Amino acid sequence: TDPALRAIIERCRELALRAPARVVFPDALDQRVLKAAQYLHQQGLATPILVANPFELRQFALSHGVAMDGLQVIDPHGNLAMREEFAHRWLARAGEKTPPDALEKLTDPLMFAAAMVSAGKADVCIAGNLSSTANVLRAGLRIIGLQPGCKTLSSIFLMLPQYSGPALGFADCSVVPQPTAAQLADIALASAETWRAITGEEPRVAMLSFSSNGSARHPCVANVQQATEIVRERAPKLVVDGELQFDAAFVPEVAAQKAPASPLQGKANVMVFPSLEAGNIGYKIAQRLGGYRAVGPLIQGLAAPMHDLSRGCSVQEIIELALVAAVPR
Amino acid sequence: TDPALRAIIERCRELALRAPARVVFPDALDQRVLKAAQYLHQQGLATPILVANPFELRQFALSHGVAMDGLQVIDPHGNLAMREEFAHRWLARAGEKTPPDALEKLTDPLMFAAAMVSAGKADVCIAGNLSSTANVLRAGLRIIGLQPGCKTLSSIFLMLPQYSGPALGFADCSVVPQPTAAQLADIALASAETWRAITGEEPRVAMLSFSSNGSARHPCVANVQQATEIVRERAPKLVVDGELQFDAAFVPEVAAQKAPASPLQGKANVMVFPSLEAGNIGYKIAQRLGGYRAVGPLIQGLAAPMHDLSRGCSVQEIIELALVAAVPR
Repeated sequence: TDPALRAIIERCRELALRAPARVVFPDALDQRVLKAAQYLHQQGLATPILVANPFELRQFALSHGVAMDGLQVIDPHGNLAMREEFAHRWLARAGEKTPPDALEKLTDPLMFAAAMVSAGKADVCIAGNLSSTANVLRAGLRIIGLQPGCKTLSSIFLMLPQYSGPALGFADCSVVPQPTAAQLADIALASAETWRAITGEEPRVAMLSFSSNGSARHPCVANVQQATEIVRERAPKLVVDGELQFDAAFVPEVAAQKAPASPLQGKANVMVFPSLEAGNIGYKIAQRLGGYRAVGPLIQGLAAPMHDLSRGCSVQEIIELALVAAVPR
Repeated sequence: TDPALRAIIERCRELALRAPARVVFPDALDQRVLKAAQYLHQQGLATPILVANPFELRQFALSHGVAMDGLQVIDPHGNLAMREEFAHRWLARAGEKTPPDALEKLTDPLMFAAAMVSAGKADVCIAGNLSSTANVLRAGLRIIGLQPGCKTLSSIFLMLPQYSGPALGFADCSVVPQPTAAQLADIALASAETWRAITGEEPRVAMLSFSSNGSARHPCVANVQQATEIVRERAPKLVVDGELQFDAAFVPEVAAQKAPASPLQGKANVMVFPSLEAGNIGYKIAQRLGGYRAVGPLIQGLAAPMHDLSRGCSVQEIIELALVAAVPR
């Protein structure tokens, strides 16, 4: 029933009915990635690209029993012509901040994959199944860079109900520990953008706190109020409301009591948590007590898509992250 | 199946099979309270005591159509003999900090009710259906005082599954905005005490964060680590583990990966949130997405029970708060 869930599911269906997104995987020496890749290919859901030495990977894959059939492999220590083009695009963008030995730094698979995405030789980078989160985010920031107007890298989970309910987007549950009011607005605004791009629905953003309207008064509350004002000036046609408790944001009967003038009317589909504690704990409560599947998260704030998996991810998590990452078109 | 839920439900059943707890209601001029009171009486689940002028209350109740039959009413502007005894008990406890006109301050229904509980003329005070939370907590602190060894007033929700699942205790989701490590330990230790008293089960306490083991490093994380060390020194036979993410605390397969030496083994029944943001948002996610009923919350840290309802509470919320508040025996 929720048009946002309907739209997500059907948009992933339809990946097979249009030209495939090229999804680059730099942590390729991982049987989960090989399996995810082979599935994507077999189902015509995407064009996977594995970043590795093809001799090393072939030996790897043969020893783990995974079918390599039809999968593009690209060696980041070869492809000098390409790495020269990436070095040049990096210089042009980053300027004085461009390392020398850029050419060598680009032989790192994460960097090479980031540079492909940045240059449009791939559409999406998915990494982090082997590489540390710090490394994956560092590569993305260095090679892809921030989105213009966004000074903050954040993440958003797509919360998809198993049992029954709405799809929601839960942000920042992974990256920024204690957002400033300006960061919180960066997160809000990026989340809206991500939500629209994936779902086709118009974001209805709630800035969460322990207060609704000014029901409480504390520096915590003010940071969220400040963020809300910033969001409204930056994006004056966004549907948003701020400091709201979860129930005021999500339950129309409660919004009626606690926040009657609220333009969300208790129908927020995007929740912006005030801190990593609240977000990280909260989406996990949503998944474990609520039966929600938490897809991703999707990294946001970058000029092009590069996402970070958990080192402990499953094959299925990789697949579903690739699918939602590929939908924005 | 969960022995803690089984025990809660059956202990509320059995309230009718033993001598009733005297539950005092100082916000008596409220038809919800009159209804809750009359139900408790009719079901022999408790002995309600209404604090009000009996002429005023009789007129009130007659005009709202609520049956007053068999309900004790006590006038806080009368009962000088009693108020003198309360004044004297207050002087003995508080000493130099005892107001003059104590005798007059005790004619305030909240104060009179707090003084009855403190003196054992009642077992439990339930207030806040009309009075502000600040007023209810202020009365309790002034007349009842803190529990010895506890320097912090906090609250705990009993999270009871509708659909299926374990009962859990979620603390501080209402009172303390940003607990210090020492406050967080006060909250932990009081929560355990509350949990044992209500359920009969032995508390298994998780100190929640966005990190599990030292998976992250941030002042936020350290505050929870510090709290955990304090809890362990203060209560060396408590089952507790600290900084854990929600999933590491609650999901044995996850605890195995993220925190293998954890003595919770992913079977925490008491979660101590690191902040009001996280707790307030979190229990609301648990109720709204998870189908949990959030009973209370129960105020803790006081020398005797005085609890605070929402001004917007339902009759049923009052009843169920009275019932769980009455179980500890």
